[PDB]
Amino acid sequence: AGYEPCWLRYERKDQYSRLRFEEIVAKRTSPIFQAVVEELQKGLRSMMEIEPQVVQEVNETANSIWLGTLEDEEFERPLEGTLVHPEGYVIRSDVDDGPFRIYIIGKTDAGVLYGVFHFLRLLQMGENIAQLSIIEQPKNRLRMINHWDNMDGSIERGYAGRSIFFVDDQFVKNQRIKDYARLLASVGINAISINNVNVHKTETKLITDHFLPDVAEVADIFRTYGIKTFLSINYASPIEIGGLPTADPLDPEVRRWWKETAKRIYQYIPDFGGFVVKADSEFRPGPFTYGRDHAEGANMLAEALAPFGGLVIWRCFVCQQDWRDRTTDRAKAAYDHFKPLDGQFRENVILQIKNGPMDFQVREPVSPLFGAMPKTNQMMQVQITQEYTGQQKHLCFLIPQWKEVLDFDTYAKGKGSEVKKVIDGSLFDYRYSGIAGVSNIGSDPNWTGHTLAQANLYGFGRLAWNPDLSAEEIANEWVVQTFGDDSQVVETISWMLLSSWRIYENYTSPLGVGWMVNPGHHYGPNVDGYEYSHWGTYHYADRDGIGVDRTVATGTGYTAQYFPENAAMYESLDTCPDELLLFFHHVPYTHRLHSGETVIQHIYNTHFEGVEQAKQLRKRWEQLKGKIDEKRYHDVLERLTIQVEHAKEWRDVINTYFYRKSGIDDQYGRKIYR
Amino acid sequence: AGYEPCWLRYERKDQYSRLRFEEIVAKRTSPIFQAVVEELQKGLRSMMEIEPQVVQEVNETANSIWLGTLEDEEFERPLEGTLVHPEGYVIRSDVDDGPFRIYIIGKTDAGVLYGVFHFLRLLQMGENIAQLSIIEQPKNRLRMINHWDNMDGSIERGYAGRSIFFVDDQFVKNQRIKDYARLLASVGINAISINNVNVHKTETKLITDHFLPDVAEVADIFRTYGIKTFLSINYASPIEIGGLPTADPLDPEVRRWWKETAKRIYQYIPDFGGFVVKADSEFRPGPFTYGRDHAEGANMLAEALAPFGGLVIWRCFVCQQDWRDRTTDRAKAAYDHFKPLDGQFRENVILQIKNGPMDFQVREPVSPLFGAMPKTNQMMQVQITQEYTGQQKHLCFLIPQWKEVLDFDTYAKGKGSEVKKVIDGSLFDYRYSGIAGVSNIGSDPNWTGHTLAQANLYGFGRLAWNPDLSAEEIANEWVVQTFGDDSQVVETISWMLLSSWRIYENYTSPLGVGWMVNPGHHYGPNVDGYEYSHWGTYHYADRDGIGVDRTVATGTGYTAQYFPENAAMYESLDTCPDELLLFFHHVPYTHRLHSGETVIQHIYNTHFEGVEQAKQLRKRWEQLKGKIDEKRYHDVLERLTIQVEHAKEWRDVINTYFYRKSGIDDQYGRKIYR
Repeated sequence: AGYEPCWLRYERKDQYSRLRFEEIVAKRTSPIFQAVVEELQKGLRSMMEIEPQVVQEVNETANSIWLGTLEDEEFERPLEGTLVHPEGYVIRSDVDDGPFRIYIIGKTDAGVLYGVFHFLRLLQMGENIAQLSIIEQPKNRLRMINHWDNMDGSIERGYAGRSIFFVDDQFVKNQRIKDYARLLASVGINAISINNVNVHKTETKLITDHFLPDVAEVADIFRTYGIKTFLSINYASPIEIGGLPTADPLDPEVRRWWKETAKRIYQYIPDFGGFVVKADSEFRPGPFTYGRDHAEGANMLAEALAPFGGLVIWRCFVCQQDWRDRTTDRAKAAYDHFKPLDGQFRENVILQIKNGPMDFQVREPVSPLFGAMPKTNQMMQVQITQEYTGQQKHLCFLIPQWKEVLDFDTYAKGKGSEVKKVIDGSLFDYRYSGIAGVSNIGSDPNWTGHTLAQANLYGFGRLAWNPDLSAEEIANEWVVQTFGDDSQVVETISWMLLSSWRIYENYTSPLGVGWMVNPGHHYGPNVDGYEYSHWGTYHYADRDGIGVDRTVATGTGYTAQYFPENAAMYESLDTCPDELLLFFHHVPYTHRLHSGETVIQHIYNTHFEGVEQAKQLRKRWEQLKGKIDEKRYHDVLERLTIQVEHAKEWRDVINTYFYRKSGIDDQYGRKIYR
Repeated sequence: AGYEPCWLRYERKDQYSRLRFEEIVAKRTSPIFQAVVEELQKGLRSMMEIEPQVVQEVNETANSIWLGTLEDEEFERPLEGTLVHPEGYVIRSDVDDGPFRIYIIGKTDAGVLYGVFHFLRLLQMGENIAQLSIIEQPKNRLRMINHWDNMDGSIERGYAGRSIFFVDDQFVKNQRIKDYARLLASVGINAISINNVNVHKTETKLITDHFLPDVAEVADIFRTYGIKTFLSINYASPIEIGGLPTADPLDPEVRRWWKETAKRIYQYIPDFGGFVVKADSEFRPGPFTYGRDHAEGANMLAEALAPFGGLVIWRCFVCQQDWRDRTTDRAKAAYDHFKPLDGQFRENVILQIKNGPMDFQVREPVSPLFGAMPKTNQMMQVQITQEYTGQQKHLCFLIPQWKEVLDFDTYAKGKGSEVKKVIDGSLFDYRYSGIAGVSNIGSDPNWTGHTLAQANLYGFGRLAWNPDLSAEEIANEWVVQTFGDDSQVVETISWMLLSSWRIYENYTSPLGVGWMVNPGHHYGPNVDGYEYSHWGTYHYADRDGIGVDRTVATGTGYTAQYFPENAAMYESLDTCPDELLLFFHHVPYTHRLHSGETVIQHIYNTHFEGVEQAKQLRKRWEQLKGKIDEKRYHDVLERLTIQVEHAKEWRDVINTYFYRKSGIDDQYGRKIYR
């Protein structure tokens, strides 16, 4: 009532698109099964207006939907016999000529849950289910959502309202949490960290008896939907709440303290997922404070969780550097610090690495760490909340970008060593690995601030489940389930989603150099915003050219962190892709791109044209008036207008800055304010 | 105990610098007199180790210090007979050949208070008082201190600790307030606003019975020291706390509400000073919200205070403008909005105008409003807290700058129309006028963050009392009273104070263009920090030149706001002073200054040399080790080292930015990072 159902609308079908089912055969009664059955009942009731009775044994003459695991089957057919993944499932229509029967067979209860959501997805999409033969197994073992929620209700980099978990340094008194779990589970998400990785005072206590009871009831809900719960922890907890004099991972007492803490947590949460950790910080002691490396820091926590089966999600966070020193390169830090530690991390430690080596910029090359540590589990994080991609004011469907990252061939083991094979664990046989996304939700009625940003959460789940899914089909699924099957609506909103990222990049930072945003809140144009800061985020634009020389020949030597094939491509000025040119080379404004445009003219072109493309997004949306409910139609239109106006600011600020510096006018004579 | 006595040290004199007094003749017993006597007793006891008995009638044979007003005198001599100002006083040694008698004669009790502090000042300075003949009358009627303290304890732009007035949305349970009052009164300050001009939720209630009792006891203390209390108010109070539907100054009920509020305040504070007001704001209704002008807005409040004798301190606050439009000029706003309203303001309304038309930058030309409104009371505000002048990390004695402003001849009535004559009311016969300073104090033990910043508070008071005092004598007075009379200490610290402003300006914004600071907190270099914002603070630096064209001939026409003499000086490229060139003209980097330096080389010169000058400040201070107590010696050294390091950052960031844009190298080949 207070919020949208997002893509789980289960809109009532017309009289010609219904199914005839009299019973739902639930072979089990576990908490997950109860949630699964409830979801099926809700979907069939809302969509088909039918209320099949729930039974535990098939009625030979009734049209039924059978739910169970291989173990509950009478005749285990070949197809389901090939299932090896615990979360895998099979859906097949009985080939008999009698009653209509749909079999949703999962390897485990979780598999049945995902199978039912898949079945419900087919119904929402209006697919013919008369002769189904489906087998699905997730590619990534860990498909996680990371929350940056604080207990005071705020969300770090949250642009969709306040936390739905906390308020006034306490837990909110849980219906929305259940619906959130339903949404996550519908797209296969099986893990979640509920609190900000930057753990503050109150949040540090989430691992104590004071809050564990509340954390436990939240975990109880997520469990019913196959979701394991994680907590971000304060490495200095032994000091702050443990009464100990040090936080040193090698200190005997500190080690004991964490083991007892883990034991305590599992008493409340038997299947606790583990800890998400950002180990050094600038205001509290961390591993480096005592001269310990990342392996020593991570392994201590891993040892505390090991007896319970917990995992340590270790943030590969390596702050000030001098803008004066062009030999130092922030982009090289992650690889330089962790690559040497390969093989020294415990088996239940997973290094969390961002898609790029900097910080979720509109475009960044792939983190060199992927493919470089065959002996260390790795998990890629992407950012669903649009910190540097429009903050849900500007539309930006991130799926296309994530696919470019996932399909990037690292050539770690020769051709066919794509990032997705690295993180799904197949390339190096990782015990634990996967993908994570920083949540883009909040208390706003539409969950994500921008109605269309719901596609990024949905899309993240889809890719996490199977990176091979196309951006086109993912967008199609989301649009149809969320706005219906009207041909124009589908084609239009899909086009909007698929073109959005490129459009936003067009009027923001050029050719992969990134940044150029206002400091602090990171929203809006400010070319020199961090140009002279100690954050190592520089473009080095001067009156003659721009770009970071990251070549081995004359620059920072960052290209060498990639395997030979990619190293050479980026190293050479003539082979380096235009879209990443300024991230790898410092070139004159007159340098001609593969597109034929000079670097400076390219800047003007994409910025002027990006705004016109944004105007098109709005125009195409306006043409759908009458085919979308008034509330959502206006919610989105308001945002698109905000986008258009801001795009004009991005366009002009950037064009003027570069005109003022280069002195080179726009080839086409468009308006550049002096 | 918890804080420094600042300049009221009253250090014990040696055996050869003492005075012989047996009695203090206090002719009156008012609260002010009791404070006055206590101060004299404290000073004489600490400095002279004597404890004269306090009596009400002179003892013909006793060495005495006589305190009283003309009315208490037996033989009213000529000198004191010339006193016309209520706060004026005379100090003279009896010319008899018998007992030693010092007469401190004031026009009113306040005059006696200021006379005693003057007498105590002479003692601290070691002046010969055997034959005194002194007459003093303050030039400015209003000598005010404005606090930006918030009730949650924070201080907007406060760099010396938390508020000494508030904490946890309440008043602090008052000894420091008394000592603060003593400090203010010692330098003649007679008015104070205790809360932030930006009035928030809790602060809005300072005008209600809930807090008035506390405000009253604070006011009681200040009264004993001749200080009138003011409150900053929320123009939208009728809505927020009055339960009214509008804040419109023309609304009959709103007008009544303010009258009743004033009446209520005076019941608690009979001599309440009035309101400090910033009338429109962006989150609450103000005069402009209802289409009313500044006169209508200010006069409504003036009418509420008029029956009680209260005054309305109206902030001349005129926010977004477009950086694209070079015809619009923020510097012109104040004059354009208020000049036309001259003569429409009630007599008890005083327009508060900043020394400059922008916002307390290291250097700004004088606000054109001074001298332009002969029919409207005007008060100049200066900023003691160093928002854009080092934030008390960098040393910056602001007295020299304030004197340049006060001595600026507006030629409003021909030669001899200096700003000081405008604000002291002599030029236009203003009923109420003066000067105000934004407080630079906080809870820090040394009150001002930087020990030497105590000189800015002291210095503000001295100038407020008599703008004709030289920066040299003011610095001398402060150094001697605060650190003693050692020849080297005096000469060194004085040199440091007197050179500090120019040094800081040398490595910050060039030739009066201002800004070039980090957005938000405003500390540190960021040349383009606000270059593309909507704040109207631009330098327009490009690859060929820099500066704002404010000329009538080709620019914004700002020069015309000054009278002919100054208008012409700034209008012409060859006569415009170098120090303000970039504020008035946009010129090529190769433009040659009166100094012979090109604009670009001047930038390099002052930035490289400014850092070397900062290093000198530290060097000269280090040479005083052993002649200053260890605590204060190290407190200051720590800050000077912080200054040196930051100056290096200012130097390099600015030099690199301009090298990158101009392409012109440093004439002397000093290190500029590419």
